[PDB]
Amino acid sequence: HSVAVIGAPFSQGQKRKGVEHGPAAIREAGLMKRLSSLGCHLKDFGDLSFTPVPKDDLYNNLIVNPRSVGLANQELAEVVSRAVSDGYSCVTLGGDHSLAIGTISGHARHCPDLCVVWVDAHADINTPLTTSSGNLHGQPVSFLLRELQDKVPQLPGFSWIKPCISSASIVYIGLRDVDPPEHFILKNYDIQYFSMRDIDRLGIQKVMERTFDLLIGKRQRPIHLSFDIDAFDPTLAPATGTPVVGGLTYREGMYIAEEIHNTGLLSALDLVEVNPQLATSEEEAKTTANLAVDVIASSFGQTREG
Amino acid sequence: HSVAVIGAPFSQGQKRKGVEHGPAAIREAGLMKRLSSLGCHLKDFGDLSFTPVPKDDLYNNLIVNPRSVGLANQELAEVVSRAVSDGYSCVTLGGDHSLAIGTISGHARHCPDLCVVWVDAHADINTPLTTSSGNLHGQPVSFLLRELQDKVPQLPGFSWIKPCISSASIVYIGLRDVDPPEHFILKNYDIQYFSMRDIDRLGIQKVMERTFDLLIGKRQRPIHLSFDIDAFDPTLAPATGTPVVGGLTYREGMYIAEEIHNTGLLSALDLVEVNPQLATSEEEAKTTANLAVDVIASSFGQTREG
Amino acid sequence: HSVAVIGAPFSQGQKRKGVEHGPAAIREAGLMKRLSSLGCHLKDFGDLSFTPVPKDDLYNNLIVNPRSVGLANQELAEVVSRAVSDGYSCVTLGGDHSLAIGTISGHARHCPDLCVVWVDAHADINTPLTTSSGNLHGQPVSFLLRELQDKVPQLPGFSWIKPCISSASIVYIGLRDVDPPEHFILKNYDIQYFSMRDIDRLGIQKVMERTFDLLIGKRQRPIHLSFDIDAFDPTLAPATGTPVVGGLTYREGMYIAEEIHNTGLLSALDLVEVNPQLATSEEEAKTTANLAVDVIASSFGQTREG
Ligand SMILES: N[C@@]1(C(=O)O)CNC[C@@H]1CCC[B-](O)(O)O
Ligand SMILES: N[C@@]1(C(=O)O)CNC[C@@H]1CCC[B-](O)(O)O
Ligand SMILES: N[C@@]1(C(=O)O)CNC[C@@H]1CCC[B-](O)(O)O
Ligand SMILES: [Mn+2]
Ligand SMILES: [Mn+2]
Ligand SMILES: [Mn+2]
Ligand SMILES: [Mn+2]
Ligand SMILES: [Mn+2]
Ligand SMILES: [Mn+2]
Repeated sequence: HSVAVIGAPFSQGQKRKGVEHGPAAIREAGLMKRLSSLGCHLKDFGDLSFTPVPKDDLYNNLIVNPRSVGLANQELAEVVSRAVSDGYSCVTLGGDHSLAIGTISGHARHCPDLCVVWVDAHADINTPLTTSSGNLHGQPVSFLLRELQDKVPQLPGFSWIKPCISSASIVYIGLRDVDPPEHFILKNYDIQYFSMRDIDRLGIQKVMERTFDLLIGKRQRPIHLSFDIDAFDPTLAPATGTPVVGGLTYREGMYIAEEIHNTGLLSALDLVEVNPQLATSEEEAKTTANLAVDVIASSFGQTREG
Repeated sequence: HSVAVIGAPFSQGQKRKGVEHGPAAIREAGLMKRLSSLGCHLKDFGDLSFTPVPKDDLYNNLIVNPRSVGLANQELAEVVSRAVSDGYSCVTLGGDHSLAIGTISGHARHCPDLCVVWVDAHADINTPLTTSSGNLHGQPVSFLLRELQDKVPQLPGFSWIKPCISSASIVYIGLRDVDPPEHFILKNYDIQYFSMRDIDRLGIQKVMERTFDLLIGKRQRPIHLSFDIDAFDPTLAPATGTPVVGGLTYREGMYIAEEIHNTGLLSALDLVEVNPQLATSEEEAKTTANLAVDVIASSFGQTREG
Repeated sequence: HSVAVIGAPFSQGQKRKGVEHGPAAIREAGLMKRLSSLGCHLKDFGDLSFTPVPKDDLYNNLIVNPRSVGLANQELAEVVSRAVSDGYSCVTLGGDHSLAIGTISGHARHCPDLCVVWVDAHADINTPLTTSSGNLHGQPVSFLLRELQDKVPQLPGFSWIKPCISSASIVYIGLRDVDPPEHFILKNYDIQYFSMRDIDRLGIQKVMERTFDLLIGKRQRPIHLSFDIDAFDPTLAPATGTPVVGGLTYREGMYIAEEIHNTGLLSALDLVEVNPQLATSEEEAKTTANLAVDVIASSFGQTREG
């Protein structure tokens, strides 16, 4: 069993400095030794260096860094595609969540029937026409879903992106901070999600059961786990850019990762939005990074009963 | 779709200074804008000034400030009754919980078939003969329940009170610090409650289902939500006079408010016992006040899924 | 009902200084008054002074203080046996968990059909041949289970110990940090346990129901509750030697204890591994001690509804 680890130190999907140090923080929290201990054969691609784009002016006087986000994701997609083709499950360390454009596009290149479990406080599904921030880390899903493309204009640097995945092939877990246009999109296209309220009602066990029934109930499919650290309650993951009270507990996050592992289908994992500079203390940064490692390790078989 | 906001900066139901700054603290945490954003048409009555009573000696060498508490609640009931009479859902910001004598009396004056959801670590149902503290914020329910009245002596300043609500019309949620005579009262009058232990067993979804079955399962009734901030765990609401370990989580609190909103029957709400002076830090004070705003906003339609 | 309280200030089942002050910390947090208030008639045995053993060299160049742990547990077992013989429910305050060798042996002497509820982040079931630490507080169960005795070598100071419990007669709750050889032992001898993951799935009410079904579903048996304070999440019980993230909540711990009390069969209880010196602050030490008192008190009838 082989795992590729890719550092994607990208910050231009949003405006807060420091998320580009996420990959180093996660590495320094002991990721590689944790993965080896589970028996993973590891290939470390290091931290990628993304080609900058000169004069990357705002798109439509609103969307920030469109060409840089587009080119960095193009280059990342190529690495992910290559790594999956050589048989690695792909761990990508962010960096802001706009990198999912690249990891999912690269993943889907030769696994077009993949499915997506998006663990996040946010739906990240604004389009360039609905985003009120202009930050591409809050729009990545809009570029990936086939049903949405008549409503998604073409951004400079984005022409290489072919929407691959159907709206029936992504399930959200942990939502609690959704813009009204995103809520409209989720309803209008019948995208399935389990908000914190649904977890409050159902419990995380039934949530995972219904997630896998929706996605792999009829056939086995490679799973793409896109895990935004801010799905966890801010008391557990303070060092992140958009913290929202009322998040997953530690045990709930582990349970999600455990069930991901238990399918046997995990093919790529994003761990994004760890920003150590937003911690008010070194300890706050380290617990956030330590939590990111716990998620990744549990997703590749670390158990709580030994 | 109209909401009145009444500040009741009362502290004489108990002995700790500062709870009279609850209303200002909750307002400064952004309450009015949050209510407006939901579509509430707002009438702000400001903070009331209550008439002092000269020589308000202890009653029976035990009950403190009886006439002041009686008169303040008489005046508050007057304001609540006119606001409900003019079509407003009434939000009253405390202040100690003795002001529920006034808000429920004033509410019932216009809506006599109301029912009460009392969210609290405490039962607040001591009578003047069972209280061991003498503080009227630990007795408000005893003055309101019709079946208890033969055991409730008449206090100076209380003769205006018409206790007509039945013991079958109030349900408690969150109990975990109950005096032995309060436990006797709850059992002897078959008053229904969901303690923290019941929530542990049933889960908050079934707690709310069973609460509404008891109160509105036979007919629609206006709902009075009386919410003591100390129902929440002290880690979440530290700035309060009688914190008790092992309380509601944030998510459980939001879920209660959400189900209150979902009935469509919320007619008045109390948010009581925020005392910002008991915070050990400005952070603890603001967290408690922000939590209070979250409870109120969720009770009037704020969702976690947008 | 009569309760004996035995301080067992023992630290040589492990290497960290200060767990011998656990009994004094728990007493200072009000234990005796809490138990009296529940109506329990109290016999206080004080803190035992265990006989030292000169030249207590490592066994097999690994196992630390074997003769001291053997002899202290022999002396403790004698005291527990006498107290249980005299009709006391036995509360033993630790001290590290190697003292369960003594309390369970003494308890089993008069009550051979006793069953064991072991509440703990750890399984404590390494043998002298599987421990990687050499610390006897991580091995006590191996000396007590009949089915394991052909694989447990005899230690200096241990020859008095007769395995008294069958592997069907112990249930674990709270496991989350299990060594591979312990996991093998648990599965190979079909020892029943509820890990944190099981609690996440079932909820603590179902966990307790199944616990008692396994243990006393056929017949009434005296219950021995061996409660390692590190079963609780470290945010709640920080002053302990091997804290593990993702533990019991406060409410779950109270619920376990309440259900223990509700059987009416509690005959002895260990409250072990409070180490006040590992607190980074006086408050951290006191919160841990207060929690220990809450466990013991709820195990003997303290309720959350009064
Ligand atoms: N909907 C928002 C947006 O900007 O589109 C409005 N504010 C935050 C949220 C984006 C969160 C980005 B994520 O952290 O989840 O990668
Ligand atoms: N039962 C008590 C009483 O004084 O009657 C004994 N101690 C506090 C409790 C009252 C709590 C008042 B509430 O905060 O719930 O408004
Ligand atoms: N399995 C271990 C061992 O040393 O055997 C490895 N690390 C700690 C654990 C013992 C915990 C002892 B307890 O605290 O539960 O009394
Ligand atoms: Mn997010
Ligand atoms: Mn995201
Ligand atoms: Mn209260
Ligand atoms: Mn109250
Ligand atoms: Mn132990
Ligand atoms: Mn332990």
